[PDB]
Amino acid sequence: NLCPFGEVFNATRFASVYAWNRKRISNCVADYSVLYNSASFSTFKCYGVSPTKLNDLCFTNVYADSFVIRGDEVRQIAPGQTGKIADYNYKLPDDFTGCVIAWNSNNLDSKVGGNYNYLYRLFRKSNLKPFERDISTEIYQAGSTPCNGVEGFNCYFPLQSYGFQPTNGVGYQPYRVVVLSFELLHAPATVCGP
Amino acid sequence: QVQLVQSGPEVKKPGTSVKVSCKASQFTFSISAVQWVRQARGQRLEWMGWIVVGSGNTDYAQRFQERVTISRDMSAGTVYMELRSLRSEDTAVYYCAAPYCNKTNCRDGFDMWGQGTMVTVSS
Amino acid sequence: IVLTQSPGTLSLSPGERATLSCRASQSVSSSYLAWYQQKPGQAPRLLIYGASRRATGIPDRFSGSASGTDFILTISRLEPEDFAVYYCQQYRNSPWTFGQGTKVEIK
Ligand SMILES: *[C@@H]1O[C@H](CO)[C@@H](O[C@@H]2O[C@H](CO)[C@@H](O)[C@H](O)[C@H]2NC(C)=O)[C@H](O)[C@H]1NC(C)=O
Repeated sequence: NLCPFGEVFNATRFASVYAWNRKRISNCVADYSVLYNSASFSTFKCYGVSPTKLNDLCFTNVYADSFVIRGDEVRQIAPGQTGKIADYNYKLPDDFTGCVIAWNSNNLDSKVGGNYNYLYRLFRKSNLKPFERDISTEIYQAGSTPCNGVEGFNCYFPLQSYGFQPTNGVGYQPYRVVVLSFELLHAPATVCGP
Repeated sequence: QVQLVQSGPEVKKPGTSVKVSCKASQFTFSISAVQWVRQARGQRLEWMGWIVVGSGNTDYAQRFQERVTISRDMSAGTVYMELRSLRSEDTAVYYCAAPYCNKTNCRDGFDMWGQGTMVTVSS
Repeated sequence: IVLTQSPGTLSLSPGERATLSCRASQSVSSSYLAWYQQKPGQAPRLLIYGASRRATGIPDRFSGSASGTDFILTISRLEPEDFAVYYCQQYRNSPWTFGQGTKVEIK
């Protein structure tokens, strides 16, 4: 009864970062050794758990949150960081326990002429809470004047699309990001490896 | 120093392209929208065209669509207007306007106005 | 939208009340138009936004009113520094055209 990591790290499609897709993992044996030694990941930055001794320790729930971001903002995915992604699309708590994996997917998601199917949020009234998911696509009000959902001055669509095309460098190349939050609670903690 | 710094007066040859520069200072440039305005010496102001810096959305004039490209750069927090195929009539002042915009909210109008750039195009 | 300003030139003495009118070809929301002030020599400055609201730092003598297809700004007591040119600009429907200009000269 292995944990279904293949369905997470090999999904055909990945949700946009503003609507990052969350999968709960519980009641399974997780072979984190394969994930750790796969050697196909650009970054494996883990906090609060040794990336070598992660197999031994078993937290109750495993939240695998997946999305896609451009490479230069991958550093933004970390506790205490700031930026457009860390303040409007997806933020991690300061005391976040768990690990993050990010690998290039330019040969997979980029399309000739520009893959414009991936969105991200630029505008919000207030910054996100930890693990906060804001998926409302309402018009944004920059001023104090209500404009009733009509595009114009101080009315901006909060979502912008990524221009993912194969001619882009590393900075603009898409990178698939999977963050594993290791949730500990007053529970039997039925999730560890071999 | 909330400033819209602009390049000094330019003397450009006809048929060339000039990059009119708009450097923002002391105000967050992610949320703000920048409009560009034009003024021939002694004439009125014609609205060059406006962009939203955060999302890159642009909108040009009905008569300047074919030689004007207004783009933004968050790395330096600047706005560039590319004026291609310059000609004699182009000698004018170019102004950058933008509402006072904080991290989340903006003013309901164009208040800040840069020093303006003189451009002279002739042989 | 075409914008017109009237009168073309405002021959007036300092100290009295002057009215500037702006006509929009169609009904334009009041909240999305402003008038600016330009003295030849520097950039035009914002005076009124939303067609009825006082901007920051401006003297209270300037004021704005009217609605729909007619917009008005009145200056209660005219000062020699007020003697400049005034422009309209709506920014509801693209293009955000400016007014032709409303110059005032001392009689
Ligand atoms: C995602 O799929 C790839 C192949 O499509 C997996 O890579 C293979 O993994 C198996 C067992 O894990 C190995 O026996 C193969 O040699 C691998 N082939 C290649 C080309 O790498 C990959 O393991 C999958 N991801 C996860 C997390 O299981």
